[PDB]
Amino acid sequence: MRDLLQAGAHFGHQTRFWNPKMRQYIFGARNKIHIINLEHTVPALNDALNFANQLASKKNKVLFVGTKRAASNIIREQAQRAGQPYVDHRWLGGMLTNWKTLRQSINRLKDLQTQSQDGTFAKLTKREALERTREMEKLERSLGGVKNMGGLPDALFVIDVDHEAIAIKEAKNLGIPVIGIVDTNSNPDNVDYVIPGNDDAIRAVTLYASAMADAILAG
Amino acid sequence: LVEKLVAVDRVAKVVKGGRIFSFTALTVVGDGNGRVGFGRGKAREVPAAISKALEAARRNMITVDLAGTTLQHPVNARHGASRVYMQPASEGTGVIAGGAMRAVLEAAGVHNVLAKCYGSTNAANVVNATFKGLRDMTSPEKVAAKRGKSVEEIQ
Amino acid sequence: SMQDTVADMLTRVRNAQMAKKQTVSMPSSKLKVAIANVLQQEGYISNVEVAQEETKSTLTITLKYFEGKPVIEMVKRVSRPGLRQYRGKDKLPSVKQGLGIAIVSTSKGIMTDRAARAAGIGGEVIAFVS
RNA sequence: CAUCUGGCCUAAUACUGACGCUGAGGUACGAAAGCAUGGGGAGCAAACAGGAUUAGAUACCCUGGUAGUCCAUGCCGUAAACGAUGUCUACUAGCCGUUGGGGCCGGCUUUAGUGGCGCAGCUAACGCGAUAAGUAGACCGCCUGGGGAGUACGGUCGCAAGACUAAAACUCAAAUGAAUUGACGG
RNA sequence: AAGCGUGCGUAGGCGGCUUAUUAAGUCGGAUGUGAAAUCCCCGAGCUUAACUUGGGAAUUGCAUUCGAUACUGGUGAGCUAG
Ligand SMILES: [Mg+2]
Ligand SMILES: [Mg+2]
Ligand SMILES: [Mg+2]
Ligand SMILES: [Mg+2]
Ligand SMILES: [Mg+2]
Ligand SMILES: [Mg+2]
Ligand SMILES: [Mg+2]
Ligand SMILES: [Mg+2]
Ligand SMILES: [Mg+2]
Ligand SMILES: [Mg+2]
Ligand SMILES: [Mg+2]
Ligand SMILES: [Mg+2]
Ligand SMILES: [Mg+2]
Ligand SMILES: [Mg+2]
Ligand SMILES: [Mg+2]
Ligand SMILES: [Mg+2]
Ligand SMILES: [Mg+2]
Ligand SMILES: [Mg+2]
Ligand SMILES: [Mg+2]
Ligand SMILES: [Mg+2]
Ligand SMILES: [Mg+2]
Repeated sequence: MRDLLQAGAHFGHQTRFWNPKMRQYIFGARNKIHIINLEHTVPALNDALNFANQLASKKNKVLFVGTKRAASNIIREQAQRAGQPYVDHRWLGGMLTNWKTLRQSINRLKDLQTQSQDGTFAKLTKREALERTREMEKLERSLGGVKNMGGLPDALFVIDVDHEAIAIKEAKNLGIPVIGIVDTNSNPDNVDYVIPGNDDAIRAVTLYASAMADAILAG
Repeated sequence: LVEKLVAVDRVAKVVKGGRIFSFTALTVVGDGNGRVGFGRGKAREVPAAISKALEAARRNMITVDLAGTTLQHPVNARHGASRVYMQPASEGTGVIAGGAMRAVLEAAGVHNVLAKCYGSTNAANVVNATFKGLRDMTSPEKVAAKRGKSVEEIQ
Repeated sequence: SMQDTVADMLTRVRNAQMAKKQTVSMPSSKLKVAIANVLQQEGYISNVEVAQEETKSTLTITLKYFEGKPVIEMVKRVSRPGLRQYRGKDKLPSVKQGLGIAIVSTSKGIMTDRAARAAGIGGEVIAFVS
């Protein structure tokens, strides 16, 4: 609970953009800045973090969502350092709902990333080869961390309840579970395992991500 | 899961050189024991639109607790400008109801009911209203559950 | 001017239950308190507390929720000052076939409809709660 | 600028003790135009005259121009008199402005107004959203397909112009609201 | 389709809180009345059926009388949030 008050999760956002529905977990406004309740963060982070290991026991994976440009380069690492899927470029409308749609893109991408570096693709033009490389690279831009999935996930783990709405809505549509770090300027409306915290900091985001990957590591 | 096609209409859209025609269909599915759902489909032909509607109806299904094969209490419901009233009857009567209502009652497993539509009799809005009325009707168990009593202490 | 003070209590309660408030506080009176006690016995609210300041008294109700819904679903005034009701004893109204209560004022106090059919009486119909 | 005069806000302290809300009939006020008697009359300008434009032009445009617009004393009683939203009361997330005060340490909070967003709820949709079209209570007014017709006849009022009250025979199967896709716009 | 152009006010309608009393509204019981036929229910004659007919139920309205007082009204006495 001191490591909770240690990573930078003490401060939230400014006292004009606060979603009024998040006042049960607000402390005060110091220098016009609201602060989350550590009693409501550290005693709820662990209640949520039990579920990650309690799920990986049966070995059903969980998707990880972060793209806010201040936690994408940490979600790239701390999510494939635990053997799970990832998405960190953009939410790409209708992936968990039109999965039978993006499946063909994922198949073509696996075929273009599996037969271009191990199948000895020769007897072709250099310009066409570079074009196909750039094409599969842009296809990997937003499908690479979700390549070896083939199924729909069992739970999502978000980093901004606000910036990832097209994901939380799709989760609620498909009936999956969702856990996110809702801040003060974010509604706690449908994320079913809600954890408060300062989603905008590199340190707090990375510490929560490390705790998640460790929770999933005890598998 | 028995299927009941309620409405099929032909709708048109103007383009630069004439009209583009198409079809909508509105269908109901259910088993006969407390689960029903409804859906809508659109397509350039009638069987394709029916298929689309049935597939959209096999989701959006609900469950409804009912006293044998009639309602637990009288229900008022509405959607848009349509109002529906429903009353539990006693065994030996059928579904005294009109058109769009029956398919929602017959497909959920209701056999004795007195039903009447006021307001607009748009089939889609009537089906929506009846669905909403069955979805929010309660039984003698949830009432005693939420009130901290038992089923005997209440009636 | 405010002329029905019992409809005002029912409205304060109805509005609080859909704003998800924890408690609701109104001015108090003997009839308001009696009705709130009938609500408490039936299990629709949790606690009723009156408190006098020096001359005026204030009444605080504590509400109930269940599965994220409010426990009072419907509460309705029946006998307003512009039209009083006065049912007999064969005509006492049953609310939702008996899954809800009807508050009645009789010469033996305030009670529910099923509690007055037993006694064989029945006067003014205050409200329906379901 | 002076004189006469009505309401509102705001702070304490005192006083009376339900003295209240709404209101059929009834009364008061009520833009502009118009009327009556007596004045005044710069600019503007119905009517009117002439010049153009036009197939024609009793119009738009140009040059003039009288009622009228102004004052005193009365009448009329109507307007898209509109927030197209009766008056009164209570309750229900928040954020950003502005006017008149009170309190507190440039900022916070409160009170009465006046604006922009917006959750829930409401709505056919558009939208409304503490200045509700939300949740309720009290009383009043009004509606019941389009036309005929806000007219005829009767009555009241008015100097008149007219206002108010207010039908029928006959005729039709539509008239209407909000949004949608095209097409079209001097 | 439908808020009078706006106020003010007469008859009327409706009206804060506490208490004592009254018992008009309200509620309950008892008694008389509510013609017969008709409607409805058992079941009896018509070969069946219409039809006729025995008995009930109903006519929940009216009046008289004895009680109950939570609410509304009346009366007296208090209060201060309008
Ligand atoms: Mg003055
Ligand atoms: Mg005194
Ligand atoms: Mg008045
Ligand atoms: Mg009048
Ligand atoms: Mg001119
Ligand atoms: Mg007018
Ligand atoms: Mg009007
Ligand atoms: Mg303001
Ligand atoms: Mg101010
Ligand atoms: Mg707005
Ligand atoms: Mg309103
Ligand atoms: Mg409306
Ligand atoms: Mg006339
Ligand atoms: Mg158009
Ligand atoms: Mg209109
Ligand atoms: Mg008006
Ligand atoms: Mg009076
Ligand atoms: Mg009175
Ligand atoms: Mg009496
Ligand atoms: Mg008789
Ligand atoms: Mg007194």
